[PDB]
Amino acid sequence: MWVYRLKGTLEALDPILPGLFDGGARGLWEREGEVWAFFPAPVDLPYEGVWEEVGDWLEAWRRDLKPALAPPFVVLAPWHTWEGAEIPLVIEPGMATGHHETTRLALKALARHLRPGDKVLDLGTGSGVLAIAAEKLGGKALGVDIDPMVLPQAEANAKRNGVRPRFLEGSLEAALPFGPFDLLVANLYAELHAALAPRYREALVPGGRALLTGILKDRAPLVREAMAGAGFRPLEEAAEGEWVLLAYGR
Amino acid sequence: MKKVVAVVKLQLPAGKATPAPPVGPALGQHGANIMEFVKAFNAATANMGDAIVPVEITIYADRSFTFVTKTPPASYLIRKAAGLEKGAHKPGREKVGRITWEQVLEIAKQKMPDLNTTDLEAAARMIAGSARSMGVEVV
Repeated sequence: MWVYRLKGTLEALDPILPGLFDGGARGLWEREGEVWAFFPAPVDLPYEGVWEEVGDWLEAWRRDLKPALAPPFVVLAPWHTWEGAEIPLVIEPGMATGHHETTRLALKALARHLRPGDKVLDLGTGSGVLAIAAEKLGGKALGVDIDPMVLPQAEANAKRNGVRPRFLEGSLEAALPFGPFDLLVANLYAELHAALAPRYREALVPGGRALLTGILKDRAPLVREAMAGAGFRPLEEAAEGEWVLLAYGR
Repeated sequence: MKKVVAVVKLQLPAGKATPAPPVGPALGQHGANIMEFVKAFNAATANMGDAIVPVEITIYADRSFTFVTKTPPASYLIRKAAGLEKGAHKPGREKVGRITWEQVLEIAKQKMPDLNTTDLEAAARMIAGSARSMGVEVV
């Protein structure tokens, strides 16, 4: 990763800016009078600035990391331990963990809604945290992610927890041969929830439930309209900070 | 009544922010919650897509933050008419495509509460006078 420094501001170099995201840049940053453009690979940009090295801000996170409580669970890093009666969820921190509101809302919602023996679909599994949580609760879990890179860590997470979800690459359609399901849990944008609503009804048995998070307070109406439209009935909402969880029965 | 210690200006692709730079250094400096911003940024820009999005983070003395999402660059929205390959260069001697005087009659109302202009009049002449540095035409 290499930074690229430019002779101006985000509003004085406003028409050379598109050409930078054709160069592969991931992001732009304004300084005391400089635009810093970061790249995964260096190419021959015509604007004649200057290139710098890779180099702090990764470990300030990993090492300040306190266990995250989400009764009945506590989410712990491989290097933590726990005194309490909580169910420990050990998760190697990195590509999505346990400390975000949305994960906590979904973990508490699993505990309220999941019956031992239920088939669970965890959509956008990332770390496998919710699929793993579900297995700890006696559910039979499939976690899917459209990014096949996360899958091996999801597996490693599951093995440190003594559980065996199934993990597959894909989204709803790839889960279909393994279903139907009793419960769907999904940490995803409001806009995605709203698009997928009909297919959610398809993935669930009659009387099945959907637990939906990743939803911003202000964007919840999108999901409510879509879910009602797909024939679901509202069970309850839960909120923390900017985020809500929405629960539905088909 | 909550002290600001940083207004960080930053251009980022819709729904594709990560802890990685610019974000890491830009927020880590002021003790802003990084994972928190990535997750909140991404959900906020999920309705657009692939759009470049300028974003302002206001960081407080308690290490709180808010952020305001912008419009995005006039130049991005111009070549949403003829977006073929890489743009021009630094002096300005490259061709790409072209348009005419009835793109602004839609996109200048979108890019309105940025460079302040109450009247509709000047809004035309800025976009026409932006369609130059990339290799664009208006007739």
